[PDB]
Amino acid sequence: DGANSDAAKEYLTKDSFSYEVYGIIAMQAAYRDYDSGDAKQDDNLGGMQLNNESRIGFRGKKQFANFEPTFIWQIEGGYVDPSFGGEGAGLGERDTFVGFESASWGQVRLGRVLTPMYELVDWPASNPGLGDVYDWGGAIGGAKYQDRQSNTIRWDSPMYADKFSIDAAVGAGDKAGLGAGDDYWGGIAAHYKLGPLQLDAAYEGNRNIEAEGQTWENNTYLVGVQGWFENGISFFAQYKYMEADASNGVNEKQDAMSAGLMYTTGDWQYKLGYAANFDLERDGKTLSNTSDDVVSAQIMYFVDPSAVLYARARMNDFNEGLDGLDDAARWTSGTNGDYNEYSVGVEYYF
Amino acid sequence: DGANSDAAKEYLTKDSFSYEVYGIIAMQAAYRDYDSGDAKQDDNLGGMQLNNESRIGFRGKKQFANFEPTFIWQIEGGYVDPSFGGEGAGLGERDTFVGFESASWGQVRLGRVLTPMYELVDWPASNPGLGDVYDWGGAIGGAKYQDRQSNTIRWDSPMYADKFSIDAAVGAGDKAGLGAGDDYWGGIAAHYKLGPLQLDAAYEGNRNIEAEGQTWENNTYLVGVQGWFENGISFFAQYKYMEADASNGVNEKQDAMSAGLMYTTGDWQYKLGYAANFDLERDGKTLSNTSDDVVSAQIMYFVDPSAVLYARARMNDFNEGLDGLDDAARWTSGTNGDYNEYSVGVEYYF
Amino acid sequence: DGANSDAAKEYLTKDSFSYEVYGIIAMQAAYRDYDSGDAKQDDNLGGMQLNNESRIGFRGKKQFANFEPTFIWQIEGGYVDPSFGGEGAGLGERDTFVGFESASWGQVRLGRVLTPMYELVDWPASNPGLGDVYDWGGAIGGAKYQDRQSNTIRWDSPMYADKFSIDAAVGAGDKAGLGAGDDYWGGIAAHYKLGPLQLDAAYEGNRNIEAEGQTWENNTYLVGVQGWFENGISFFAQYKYMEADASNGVNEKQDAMSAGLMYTTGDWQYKLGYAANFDLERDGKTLSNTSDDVVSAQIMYFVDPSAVLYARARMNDFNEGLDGLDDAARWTSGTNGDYNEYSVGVEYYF
Ligand code: NA
Ligand code: NA
Ligand code: NA
Repeated sequence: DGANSDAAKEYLTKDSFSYEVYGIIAMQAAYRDYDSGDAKQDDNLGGMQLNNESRIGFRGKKQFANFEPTFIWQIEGGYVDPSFGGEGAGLGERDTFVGFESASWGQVRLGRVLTPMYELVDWPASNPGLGDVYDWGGAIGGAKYQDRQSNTIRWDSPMYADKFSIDAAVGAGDKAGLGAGDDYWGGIAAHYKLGPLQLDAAYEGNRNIEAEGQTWENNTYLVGVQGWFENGISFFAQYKYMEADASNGVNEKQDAMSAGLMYTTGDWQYKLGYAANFDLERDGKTLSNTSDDVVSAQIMYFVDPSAVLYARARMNDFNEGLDGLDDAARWTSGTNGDYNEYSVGVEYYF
Repeated sequence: DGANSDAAKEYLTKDSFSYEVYGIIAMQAAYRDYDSGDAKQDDNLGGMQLNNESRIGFRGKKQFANFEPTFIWQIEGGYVDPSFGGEGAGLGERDTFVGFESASWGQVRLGRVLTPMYELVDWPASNPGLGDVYDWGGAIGGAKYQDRQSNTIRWDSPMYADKFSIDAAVGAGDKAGLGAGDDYWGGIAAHYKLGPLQLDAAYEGNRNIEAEGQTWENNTYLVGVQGWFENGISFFAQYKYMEADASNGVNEKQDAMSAGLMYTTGDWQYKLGYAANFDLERDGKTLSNTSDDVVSAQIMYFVDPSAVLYARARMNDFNEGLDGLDDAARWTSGTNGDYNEYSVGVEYYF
Repeated sequence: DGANSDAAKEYLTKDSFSYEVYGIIAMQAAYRDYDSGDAKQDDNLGGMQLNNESRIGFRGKKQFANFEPTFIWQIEGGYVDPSFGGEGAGLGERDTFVGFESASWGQVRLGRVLTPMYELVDWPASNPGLGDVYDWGGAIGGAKYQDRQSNTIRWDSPMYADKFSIDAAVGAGDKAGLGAGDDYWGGIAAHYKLGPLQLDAAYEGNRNIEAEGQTWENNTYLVGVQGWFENGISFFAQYKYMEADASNGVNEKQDAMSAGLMYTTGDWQYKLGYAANFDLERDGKTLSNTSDDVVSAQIMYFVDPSAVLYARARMNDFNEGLDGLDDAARWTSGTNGDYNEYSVGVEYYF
């Protein structure tokens, strides 16, 4: 089977010991307390679990004898036993790609990577515990943005004059990737370094998204800032604007923000985070109680140059529900209900 | 996505070459002959298959600069092509955890491990071929015990005065681990070395188990012995008592045993095993023909310090059926039918 | 869990550093244009995708102290993000086995490997892009041959007098491997080296295949040739004959061919390929428009001793449909429809 069978094994010189095995060992003990309005549902979903996000991966680089841009590749396993999920993960569930790189133009990767929008949404703006609201939370129809996506080409510019860099990508959609649709997307992000700050902007457009009996276009825009100061304070903040249009003429808008403050002293780092989705608007009218917010607090200990321990507390207050354009409840991160969470954790890189 | 995104990669020192890749290569060619009472079912289930239980794993230890108890981790793949099952296994399907260790108090592991009761059930008392009866075999409602389980904290004491040790654990249940229930369990085991013998005891309690229209509590108790003598004989034996109670008042009891005899001489080891589940009792009344037994023989050759070859024959006589508390047949290891099996195998550890 | 639990870990000497990690990194950017007769189906299936056939594997060899034939094993992961498929692959999805070897009698492998017939069908005769027609393409009932199959024992003879070798195997079928049937197969292939040519023959017989309300027997025969000349031309050609019989008396025949021509000069290789299935015959009558063909072209650049780049164009014209013996459409590689494809790719071996 395959584009070239096992011809590589049979005929090419094996480039032996030209790989690296790496891993992130990550374990979070997390207790949740739900207030869904059904006591049974609250017992099911709540309680204590262990969220094992450990993963193994493989990567390398090769300078080919007859091609100047260095070849690069990586294959990264999924999380091995996350909470709310069964055990076991395959290779290639996370960032998994091939590509090429040259000083003058940066790097191009083909495969499964983060979109430029998602990379900023995820880090810094989803940490700590903010993701349910700011990563996949939201009430808009269509697809606000992809996150980690297969069938993607992505270019990462170099750092021009030590200050400026661009991330750009296009790819197939979730259905297209299975031969079941013609969804696609593109997007771009930029970063400007500036004394102690960095400025971020990003865009993502998603086309031919099918959902709720309709085809959608999405556009999503974002701005934010980040700073680190010599006194040990650092922070971030962002604003995120989301628009969608359906094939039947319906328009939808919703916006959001996320911010964090952090103080690093000696081997410690304290951190507070807040993020919010505001009420959604459909065809000019606001839908009441379609907003979400989350507050979070964290302390982290630099236990080894290669590792950290952390404790964290957070409160999610989610929206009270909406219908999509087919008269059915639209799934949101709030569908399972309001919940709080206490957790401790460890992360180690080899 | 995740508790900390890719922050570990981006900010921590990579602790390079601080891992080990290991594996157990294991292949059993096994021929089964079924006598289910349906000739078609006998052809399907019987015949020759290759039971590939090979697996790969990853593990290590790290002495963190600011924490005295040594960090330990492991991630172990599932069996790659076992009989009765499709090809392929993910990482984390087997014992997969993080933890910490200190000479004075032993070791604590968090993640996916064997329960203390299951560890003694499995080894020595399931070998060879005794598992259909004594591992997952049985007729009791609820859950007699978990086996390999995610969402588990487990403490392994040291060997106190060279003689005594304890294994203790608690964790979430099979439903809880998916946010679909509030099942949990706890258990403990102890071991006492004593001239040529070791004595074992263990317990497991499972709570909020849903099955058959009811919530169950289970309690399981076990006692056994193991011995090795200078003449090359060794053996084991165990007695296992299982009780369950349902939310509607029904009580169930069933007990069981397993024993093995071995003679080790030069590069060989001969082995006979026997295990049995006795007739089940429900609300004081015995249910006839709800018992199971199995007899097994084996010869094994120490073909290398790192490997063994073996041949094995066994005969399983399973129970004739029972209904659970919803008037539906209750699945047991006997539901598929009586069968015999001849096998040969190899196992290698690197 | 398992034939011998964790006994190997606990009692055998760990044969440390006695393994190899290897991979093939393989990425094909492929654009398809379908002409199915439904424009919607054409958009879904067509478009651009990235077909990531990268995989990781593990292998090794061990000279056991008390057994002369060297022990061999391998475990090979599946493709990590192929087109038309979700992300992620487990270990053991590809050639995964244990075995033994001796210079005087060759090698025996037990596990999951290619059938002797399929190996010749796949390579040389499915490259480049010929597979939809000549690999899994066809209209015959039953199973023309297995491809990569678990539950297989396979013997690879040595090269007798530097000229002659045999590949032979038997194993369980797709249903048998899950305890759901008594299907099996056997097959054999031979190769005769002869100045610049090699002659191939092969056979496969499949028994107790259930499909379309009937039990089938299949027999498949193949002859071909291959040559490499010092001037830089090489080629291959094959003829493949497929017969089937059903339990209700129906007979089916179909034949096929595949050929390729190659010119290798300096760092380049040009390649043209053609393959065809001819009209199928059932109970002596030909069924019109049940044939398939494909033409393909390719250029490949030997970019490094360990790697290649390539570009490729191909045109598949498939059959127009048939019914199986139950009055329902029989699935073929033409069911989705005629399509063309342009692709570029890279392959690297470490
Ligand atoms: Na996605
Ligand atoms: Na379980
Ligand atoms: Na098959």
